[PDB]
Amino acid sequence: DDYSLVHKNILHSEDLLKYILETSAYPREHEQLKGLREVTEKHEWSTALVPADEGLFLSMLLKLMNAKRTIEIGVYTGYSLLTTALALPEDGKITAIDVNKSYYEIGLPFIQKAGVEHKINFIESEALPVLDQMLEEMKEEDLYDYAFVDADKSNYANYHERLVKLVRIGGAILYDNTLWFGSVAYPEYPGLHPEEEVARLSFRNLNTFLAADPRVEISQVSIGDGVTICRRLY
Amino acid sequence: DDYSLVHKNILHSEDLLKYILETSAYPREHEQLKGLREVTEKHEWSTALVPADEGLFLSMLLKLMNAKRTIEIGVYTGYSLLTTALALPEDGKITAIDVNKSYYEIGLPFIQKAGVEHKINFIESEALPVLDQMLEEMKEEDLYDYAFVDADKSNYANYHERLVKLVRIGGAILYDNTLWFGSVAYPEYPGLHPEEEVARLSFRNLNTFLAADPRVEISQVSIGDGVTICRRLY
Ligand SMILES: Nc1ncnc2c1ncn2[C@@H]1O[C@H](CSCC[C@H](N)C(=O)O)[C@@H](O)[C@H]1O
Ligand SMILES: Nc1ncnc2c1ncn2[C@@H]1O[C@H](CSCC[C@H](N)C(=O)O)[C@@H](O)[C@H]1O
Ligand SMILES: Oc1ccc(CCNCc2ccc(O)c(O)c2)cc1
Ligand SMILES: [Mg+2]
Ligand SMILES: [Mg+2]
Repeated sequence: DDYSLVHKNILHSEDLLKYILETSAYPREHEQLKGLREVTEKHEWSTALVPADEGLFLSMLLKLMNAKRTIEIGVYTGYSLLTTALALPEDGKITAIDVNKSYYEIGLPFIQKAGVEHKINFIESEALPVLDQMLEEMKEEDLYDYAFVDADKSNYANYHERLVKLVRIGGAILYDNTLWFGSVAYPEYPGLHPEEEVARLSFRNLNTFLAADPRVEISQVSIGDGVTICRRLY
Repeated sequence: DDYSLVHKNILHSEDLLKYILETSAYPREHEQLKGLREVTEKHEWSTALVPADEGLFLSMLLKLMNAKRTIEIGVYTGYSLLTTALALPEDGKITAIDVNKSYYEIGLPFIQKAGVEHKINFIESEALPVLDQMLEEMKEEDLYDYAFVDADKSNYANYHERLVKLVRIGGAILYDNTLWFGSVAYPEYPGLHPEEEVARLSFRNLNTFLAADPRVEISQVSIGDGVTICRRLY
């Protein structure tokens, strides 16, 4: 491993995190989500995997807002993507974007056996070109209800400017890792990989920008590695 | 000096929580919410106050699900109540319940100055008798969209049995403090005040029960002191 923060928790002990997962997450986790998580935990990049308790939170948000059309930026093996597909109705639709389809192929068998692959349109590409072509093509009747952003960390602010125009008014945009293992809380943080430090500063700037952005109402939630929920106002 | 958990938090550092509050919560806090909070912080029971980052999270949930009729169990000085009243549409209605209206009159001037007191029907009573009386008069078209539970901790299970019938299908029930300062993570916990130990054992039982309850979907969110979101399935 080259990164420095992968094992740091934002809760005060591993025992508390394990209590949550063992008591409230794992018993509610779909069988195909469990299988996808177990394979992914063996992968070299398992650090980026969305945790099980955050997954149930994302699923709860989708259902309470009755989302039907979503976009997912940053798929990896597809844990949050499968979570989103399982939450949506039978005729829901998802646009999933990732640069590395081979990651998606790892979790695709579990997605298929869950019987929800028909809801997914997977696009193997960088997100910004796809988002720009979406804005050139999108009609007002096609705007998304929900957007989950979990890709290139230093590019969140760029995704934001596109997504505030691609989600409906009252729709939700969620940014993953906005607390970045807790390292955002200080002006400086020693011992980090160079691109770990770029992400840290990018999130510090992003969090300040989102709090002042009048186009949205926000809520930063200390779940997982930190999730910031945005709701488009106009 | 009499209760043991009051100086504990579930995040790994006070600095991270301060970062969240200062970066994301306080800049989005209504001026009357800021006033109610700052007078409450000088009250003897200020430890029971719903924090600012959790308050914005409740506000986000209410708007994303388009809540109109809500019920609030456990008001205290009214921070979460005022948060709810400011999040609902102008025609929103709240049933607020608390055994001690003296606490409520600490925050009522801020609720009035915010211009939202017209949304609130306050009932000075124990919660259970009111909920039982609601079960006899409730009409199917009068079910609540949303319920925030934050009263006597040892009675949450009794509240749940009423609320899964008073909240509409697809409505939300939120239980505050379900992580109880992290103390629920161990079967035995040392040196608590007898009432803190009763609440701890009550939350351990409630968390296990809710995870197995087929009437609801759940998400335990490690925000504040832990909030368990329930969604009624039938
Ligand atoms: N510019 C870019 N455009 C689209 N995807 C990108 C990208 N840069 C990196 N990514 C992808 O973003 C992913 C981040 S890991 C995301 C984890 C996933 N949300 C889960 O539920 O586990 C990686 O798979 C990486 O391939
Ligand atoms: N049996 C009961 N029925 C109704 N309220 C009760 C109760 N037992 C205790 N309470 C009330 O529940 C409250 C818990 S403190 C609640 C904090 C409040 N939700 C906030 O936003 O800050 C106390 O005010 C207490 O008076
Ligand atoms: O009967 C009790 C139970 C617990 C205590 C100590 C904890 N203080 C209460 C508290 C703390 C945080 C909250 O969010 C809340 O609703 C309430 C004291 C008397
Ligand atoms: Mg992530
Ligand atoms: Mg509470």
